[PDB]
Amino acid sequence: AKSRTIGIIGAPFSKGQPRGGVEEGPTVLRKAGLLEKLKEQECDVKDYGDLPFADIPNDSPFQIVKNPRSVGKASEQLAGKVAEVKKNGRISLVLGGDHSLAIGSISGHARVHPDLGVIWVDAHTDINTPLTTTSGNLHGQPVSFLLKELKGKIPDVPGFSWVTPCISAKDIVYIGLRDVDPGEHYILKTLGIKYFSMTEVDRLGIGKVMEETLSYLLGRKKRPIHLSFDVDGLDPSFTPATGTPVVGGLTYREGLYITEEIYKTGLLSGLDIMEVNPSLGKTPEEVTRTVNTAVAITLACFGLAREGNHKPIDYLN
Amino acid sequence: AKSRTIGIIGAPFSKGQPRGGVEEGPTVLRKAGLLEKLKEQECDVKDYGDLPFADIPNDSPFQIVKNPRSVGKASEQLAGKVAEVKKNGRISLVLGGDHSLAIGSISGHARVHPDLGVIWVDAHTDINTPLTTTSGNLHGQPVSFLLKELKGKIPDVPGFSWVTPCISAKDIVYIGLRDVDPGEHYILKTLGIKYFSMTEVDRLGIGKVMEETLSYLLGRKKRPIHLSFDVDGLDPSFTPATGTPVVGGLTYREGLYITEEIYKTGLLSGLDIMEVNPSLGKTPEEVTRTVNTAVAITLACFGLAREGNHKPIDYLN
Amino acid sequence: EVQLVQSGAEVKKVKVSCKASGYTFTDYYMNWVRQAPGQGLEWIGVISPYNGGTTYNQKFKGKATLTVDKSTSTAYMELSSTAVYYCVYDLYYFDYWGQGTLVTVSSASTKGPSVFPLAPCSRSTSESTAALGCLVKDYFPEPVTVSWNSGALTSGVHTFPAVLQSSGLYSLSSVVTVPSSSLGTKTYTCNVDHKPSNTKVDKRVESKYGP
Amino acid sequence: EIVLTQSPATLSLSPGERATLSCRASQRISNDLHWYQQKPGQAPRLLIKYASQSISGIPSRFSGSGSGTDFTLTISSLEPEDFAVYYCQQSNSWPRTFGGGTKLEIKRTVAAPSVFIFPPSDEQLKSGTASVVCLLNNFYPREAKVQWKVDNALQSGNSQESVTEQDSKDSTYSLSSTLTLSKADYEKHKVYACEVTHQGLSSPVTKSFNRGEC
Ligand SMILES: [Mn+2]
Ligand SMILES: [Mn+2]
Repeated sequence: AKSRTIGIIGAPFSKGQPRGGVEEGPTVLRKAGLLEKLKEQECDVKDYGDLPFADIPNDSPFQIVKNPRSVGKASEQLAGKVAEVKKNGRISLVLGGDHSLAIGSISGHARVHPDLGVIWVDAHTDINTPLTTTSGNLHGQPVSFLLKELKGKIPDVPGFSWVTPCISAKDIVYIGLRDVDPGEHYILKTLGIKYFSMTEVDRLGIGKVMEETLSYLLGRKKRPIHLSFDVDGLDPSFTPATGTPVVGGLTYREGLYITEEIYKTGLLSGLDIMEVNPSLGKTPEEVTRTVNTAVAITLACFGLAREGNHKPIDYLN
Repeated sequence: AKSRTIGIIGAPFSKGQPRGGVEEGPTVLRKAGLLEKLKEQECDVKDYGDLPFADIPNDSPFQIVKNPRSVGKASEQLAGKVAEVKKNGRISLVLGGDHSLAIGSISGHARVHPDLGVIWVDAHTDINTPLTTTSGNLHGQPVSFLLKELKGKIPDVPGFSWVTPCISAKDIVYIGLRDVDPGEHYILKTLGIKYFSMTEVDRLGIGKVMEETLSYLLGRKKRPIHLSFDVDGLDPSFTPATGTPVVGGLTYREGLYITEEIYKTGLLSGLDIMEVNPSLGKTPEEVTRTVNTAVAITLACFGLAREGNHKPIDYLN
Repeated sequence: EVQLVQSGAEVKKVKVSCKASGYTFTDYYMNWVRQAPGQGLEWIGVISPYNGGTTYNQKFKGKATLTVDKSTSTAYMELSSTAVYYCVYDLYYFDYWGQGTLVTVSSASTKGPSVFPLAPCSRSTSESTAALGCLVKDYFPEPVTVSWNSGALTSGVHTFPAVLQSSGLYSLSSVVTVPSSSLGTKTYTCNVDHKPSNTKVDKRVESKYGP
Repeated sequence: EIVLTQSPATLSLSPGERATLSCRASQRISNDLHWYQQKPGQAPRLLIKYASQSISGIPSRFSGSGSGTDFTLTISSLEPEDFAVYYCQQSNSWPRTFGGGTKLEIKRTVAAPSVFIFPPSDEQLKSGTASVVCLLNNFYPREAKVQWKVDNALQSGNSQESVTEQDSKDSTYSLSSTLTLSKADYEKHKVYACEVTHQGLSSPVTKSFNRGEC
């Protein structure tokens, strides 16, 4: 159909973060079986392979910002590939990797669709500017490059010359913030970016939260929604095998509800799954839980309802 | 500020309960680091040390009521110290110990502020009168000494001559009742005390529950709210290392929401954390979970929002 | 204060004591931690004194087994077949460090050294302040104790650490001194005393009928 | 399992000004690590509760900073007895990772090693082995290269090396490489040169001798 017409793009990348092992995102999410689990319901699945990310050896950092050029080249290659598969009119399922690739993921998506909306589901805001970071790990800094309101606040980081800020502050919605830097909270209050932290979720109920989110985005105009999703935004009981587990997160049921509502919009346009680290499972069963969780999230983004589905023929035959 | 101006009072006490080990409440909560975690945000932290609780050797009990005089002396010393640090205009953060010390904690608080309200967060009502108890452990009996409506229903227990009932039955709110005696349920229905047991929480959602709570208390008049908090009122998945773990309790998220709403009132006046037993952790990891949970609860009572905080200067410099 | 007694140094090709003393037991948590020689610190586990709550390291749950002896305030960490070991209290902190317990993962047998020195009287070729030193070779276990002329010569003493042979796990040390050339009628005897083998070695070296 | 990165691996600094260190975490542990002062041959000694607070009179110079991954240890009043292998250690995540070692050393100047080679003894020739010991003595820093030449043949794998700690007296080091050969390969050659490449030496000094010379 229009929805569940998928381009799958892996991105085995880790240099935006310290803990080596999130390169085994695409390896694991394909070896667990994701393409297969899509293809039962009417999913025009087309892989586009893992991207051959290069290795710049002299990745000389900025002051705090570490590994800038490899990340910039990576997201540029990713932005080209994502815009390419949106030229095919598919839904750019990207999985990585880390949040640094979401720069290119939303950049190439905005090349094709300039009027998109981002639902950035993450335990963190990831809105660190290069000035306001403390680690300089770039998975803490994707959002700062895409906001047009932070133009001038962004130093010209080497490798990010191709980057253009693409969305407005009033078009991005956070769901599930529970670990926010003081700079991040200051910018988040500064730009007036609509967020739904765990406070508001506990206040409203996830039904009310999703309803207000879709009213905030699509209540003016039907526009292609780019859900981008961290797996640490869920509570780490369900997803232990990820980079920054922060307790008191979203339950599995709530995340499934989020995905089901976004599917029932039908304006889902590009899906990003990041921060899956199989090297952080204390047992491989923990990795199994994290991966089955993320796969169920992705499948529920493409029609797999917990109430179930049926192909539209009479089953009383 | 007015809020987050803290007097910290430890109370290493156990004689109101059988299971020895809740004397290591203050030891653990200070060695886990609580003063430190306060002082980043603008917390005028002043410890007042653990109280030197005496040891009456001939603690001859009442009929069912066990160890009365040591508890009475303990809460008298505590009531003096708490009223003393409320003379400093601080917020009397008290941690113990058990619920028997909440007698003195609310008594000395009521000495300074007679118009307070109690949010008693516990799995139990703790409203056993000395007649209606079965254990006679005094952590089951703090509330009965403070209700003015139970005057005449309270025998003169040796050690509690200094005790005066201080609140009315319409000024106290229970949140999270899931283990209630027949006598306790009878008194709770008898006095018409507003309570939000787990039934009402599952009905309403914790946002609606907190809203109705603050409307029930502060909807008439702004008055200093004394939150007192059991750690077993949470579900024992999050807090295993406590005295009476009762399954089907509040989640971590909901308790964080409770504390954040009570902070945003700005009328928090005295906080009590009881029943932390590190000797009940089957692993020390369980103790670590219980203590980090309780510390996160306390920090969320003093400005630490899950959405995050920022000191009010421009971070874009 | 909180003071500890650890025991003890062992050689295995395995229980380790940690005696609590000076305070009230069941108030602080026995926390084991090791340090590989010349390396960082590797946390092991935490047991409560109330019960044997394990919570070991992921990597150390097999080799290391902590046990509790809550009657007499010692505690024990046992091992199955290379580092120094420590027991600390106050699990959030680490302030109550023990003695230090070296265990070797070893197969070597206890042997005295074989010193092959050179102690010329600073008349090798022409140098005024020329050096000399002993070659403390092939001993086990640690350590050797070397003194120059029963510890008389103390200046210029440079004891080198025991570099361990890949040959027979018999480590090697060398202690050197720099006397002057106007000391030709002075022998200098390194007095190597490998006490766990109870061997006492005294040396000097002469010339070879020079000019 | 949060990797604590100590960005100064080792460091040499004079008795003098501030010596601020850094333990950068892998996550936001949010002001939940400690600081340690493992002196050589000693059990470690805790310095800091939680990026602050100066435990039990640890004297005057060990302030830290938090909030919320870049965790520092300032040494404001350097106090050159404090030259010890420092460690950071997280608290509130399992399992309890440490740092790596942040060795503070003494800075003085670059000094040349007084190089002293030693033949294997005739006693060692009465053992069937041959260990050639070439000293490097009273130099700075540790950055040195010993190259063995056996009738001018660059060999390796037969030599074991030994580094002294930095002296309290003159802040120097003392090296020796122990070129351990068999008796047979010893007798095959005479010219036993010890090419010493160190910063105090302008040229790589080859300290040589012959078999049966001295
Ligand atoms: Mn994230
Ligand atoms: Mn209770």
